[PDB]
Parts: sequence; structure tokens; C-alpha cells
Amino acid sequence: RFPAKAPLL
Amino acid sequence: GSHSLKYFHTSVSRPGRGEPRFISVGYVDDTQFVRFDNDAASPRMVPRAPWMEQEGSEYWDRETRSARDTAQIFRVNLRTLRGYYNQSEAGSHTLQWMHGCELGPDGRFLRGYEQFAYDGKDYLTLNEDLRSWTAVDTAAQISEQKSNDASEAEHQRAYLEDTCVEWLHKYLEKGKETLLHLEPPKTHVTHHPISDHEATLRCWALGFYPAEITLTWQQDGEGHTQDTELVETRPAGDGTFQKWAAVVVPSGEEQRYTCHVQHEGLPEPVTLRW
Amino acid sequence: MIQRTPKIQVYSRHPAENGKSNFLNCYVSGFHPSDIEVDLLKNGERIEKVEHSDLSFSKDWSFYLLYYTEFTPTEKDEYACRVNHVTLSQPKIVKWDRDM
Ligand SMILES: [Zn+2]
Ligand SMILES: [Zn+2]
Ligand SMILES: [Zn+2]
Repeated sequence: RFPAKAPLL
Repeated sequence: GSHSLKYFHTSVSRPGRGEPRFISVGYVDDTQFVRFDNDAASPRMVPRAPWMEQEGSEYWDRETRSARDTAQIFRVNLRTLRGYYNQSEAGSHTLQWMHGCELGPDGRFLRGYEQFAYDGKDYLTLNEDLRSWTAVDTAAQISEQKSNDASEAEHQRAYLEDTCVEWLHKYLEKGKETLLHLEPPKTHVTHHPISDHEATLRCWALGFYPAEITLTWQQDGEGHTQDTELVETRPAGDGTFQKWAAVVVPSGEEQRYTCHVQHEGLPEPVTLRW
Repeated sequence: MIQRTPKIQVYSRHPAENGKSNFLNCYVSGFHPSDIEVDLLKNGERIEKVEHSDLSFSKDWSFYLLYYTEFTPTEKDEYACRVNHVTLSQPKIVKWDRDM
């Protein structure tokens, strides 16, 4: 399942 | 057997052309099952394995929304990183993200992964404890500090330990006859003379799944060393893999050389001569 | 800005047999950046409906792609792969050998 978000870099 | 759910994300900037190109693929072990490519009018998550084309539209709508938002986050990140590195907006840059969870033989969570890469090099890596980061430079240390202030590693850990494990079990159930199926390699040796006194013995391993395999050439006796040419494991295009290993032997001395193949689909290793 | 040169394998899905249908594969891997030009050649000429896998990458962040087309090997047809990339000083051409 694709993550809901990705970390902000 | 152990299993893993992994996703691989790629974002490439297009200077002067608007939105960056985003491509994302998901794998269960060595089986790709989903893909998202934002190069379309309204791009959607689509199935890339037969056992995934029975899923309801609620799943695909949810994955399409998640993939679209991550694409937007990567658009911000590409801009942020070219700020850190003082790079012009005319150059193309790549941001890659891979994450995943791995189950042990008991079916329980064992390990999680997450890593970021900018322009092909490591950038930010989540450590084995899933609690700390490892930065490769001052620019990635700002990224690490932002994540630490927002407890981001706790958010990624929760996804890796809970969401990823729960859905990996679901995927392993829907594709039970294929994902849990081991495909043994089909093996044979070929003979190709280099000169009057030398020849090549090429040991083939064809049509196996998963891709993990070991090919070695052995010679009768002990203390021997073989200079083995070994090709990278390659996809057959049907879901299985191929590999071969070659060794140069003197002519007439072929029968004293032996190929040994190890694979999870082999109850015992197989042995081959020519 | 690391740049990696592509590794190339040209091979068939099944062991070749003249007059019998098969699949010709060009496997390209270990390259960075992602953009790459891969063409399958039949007797020097470009085949026009070639399908390729979806972009993925290895543990070292380098990309890999499979390019494939249905084909029927013969004793007289020579097949090859033409690959060009930013890391290459000239396009690389690899001939299909049914023994590799
Ligand atoms: Zn968060
Ligand atoms: Zn089978
Ligand atoms: Zn000689």
C-alpha cells in the first residue's frame, strides 16, 4: 500500500 | 520463507516544462504488481500483476490520491534541494526514494528500510533502528533536522511496521499461487572451443523464480581456482530469470569440471557436467 | 552528479530455434541518469513496436529497463540492440548471439 505522504526534505 | 513489500520512486525535473516526471513501481519480492506514471492527463495507479486486477476502484482511487500527493511533495523537494545546493533551475535533477518492510520466516515484521537519493548518490538514509537518520552532507543535515523536529522517523516507522506488514499479508494472500511458488532453474552445459587446445564451458540456469541463485564451477581435486565469467541475473520477460557462468578449460579435460547450482526451488543443489 | 554507464545483454526468452516464435530481450542496467535510448535492430533496421518495462532501480540507485519484442529467429536474420546514453562516447551496439 502506497504511503499517504513522503517526508519533506 | 521471508517476504518483502518495496516501492521505488523516481522524480526527474524538466526545466522550462512544468511538472517533474514521476514514476513509481511496487514489488512483492521480485514481482512488480503496481505502477504509477504521472505522464498523463489524470494519471492513475494501475495493476502490473494478474492477481491485482480483481481489486475494487476504492483501492485504485486511494492509491491514485496517495501517489499524486507524493508526486507533489517530490516537486517541492526537488526545488528545496536545488536551493540547498545553489543549482540553477535550467539543469535536470533526479530525486529517488525507496522504502519497504521485510518479514522473517515466521511471517512477522523483521526489518524496515527507507532511503533517499539525489542525482544518483546517497542523500538521507533511515537507520536500521528506524529511529535515526544518516546524512551525507550539510544539505542533508537540514533535511534530517526538519524530520527530527517533526518526528518524521516515527511516522515512517509506523507505516513500515504496521501498514506495510498488514498489506503485505493481503498481497501474499491474493497472489498465493504465484508469490508463494518457487520456480526451480532448468540447467544445461554448452561447449564452445576457443582454440585447438582451449574451450569454453557455459553453465545455464533458465526460468527460475525468485532471482536469488548461485552458480559456481568446480574442478576435480582440491586447491583449484577457476576464472569464472558470471553474467548479471537477467529477466526472461515472463516473470522468471536467467543466468549463466562460463569457465575456460583445456581441450579434452572437460569431464573434470562441474557446475553447481543452488536455488530456493532446489531441494538439493544440482550438479552438471558436459 | 554521478553518471553510470549502462550494461547491456541481448538474449532470447526461450532457447532459440529457427522458424519458431520467441521473444528478443535487451536488458539495460546499471545506468544513471534515467533517460536512455534503446532500439532493437533486425538486419540493421529498427523494429517499430518495441515494449519496455517500467523504470525501476537497484540498491545502488542505478536504473534498469527490459526492452522486448516478439521475433522468429532464422538462419539468415541478424538481430542486435542499439543503446545510447549520456555516459557513452558513442552508441553501443550488441549483436544477439543465441549462445549467450
Ligand atoms: Zn510526518
Ligand atoms: Zn512452477
Ligand atoms: Zn594449441
